[PDB]
Amino acid sequence: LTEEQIAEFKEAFSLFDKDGDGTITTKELGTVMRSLGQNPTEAELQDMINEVDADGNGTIDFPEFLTMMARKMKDTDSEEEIREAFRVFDKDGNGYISAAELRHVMTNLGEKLTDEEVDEMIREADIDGDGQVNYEEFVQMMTAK
Amino acid sequence: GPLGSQDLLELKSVIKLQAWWRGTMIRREIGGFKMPK
Repeated sequence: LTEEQIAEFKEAFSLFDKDGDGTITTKELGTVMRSLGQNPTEAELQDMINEVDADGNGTIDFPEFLTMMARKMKDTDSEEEIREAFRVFDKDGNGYISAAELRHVMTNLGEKLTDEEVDEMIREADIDGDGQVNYEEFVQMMTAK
Repeated sequence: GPLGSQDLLELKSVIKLQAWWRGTMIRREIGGFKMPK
């Protein structure tokens, strides 16, 4: 990545480096990567943590962090990828999913969301307050700068 | 044997949504999360 970009990863990394020793820890890794646009799964995050912990020390320096950020990095049109994933659950194929159904699948399949996590999703997704989620508009709003 | 088509698609797709939602709450400071100063 560009010098400007790496400076951006470094700025983020350094924000979570509590005492300026040039390391963060496994307890900050997910948050830093997310803050920079990554969406690791829970299993992926745990495996990156396991990599760090392989030597029984839980700290991560900047080159190690860049290595983990870059590894199998896969660019796409992210908003579209997410819209497509929602479309899988659009059972009547109409651009909408009910708030109840979205809550159900998000908490009963896969890396299930906690009640706190899904409560926020539904609060953000149903902007017309009508029990329905227009997922294209939801993803647009969540991707805005 | 394998999952059926829709069940496999749903498994793959819900995990994408979960991971994206967890990332989104950090980026947008939703649900109590705030970046360090």
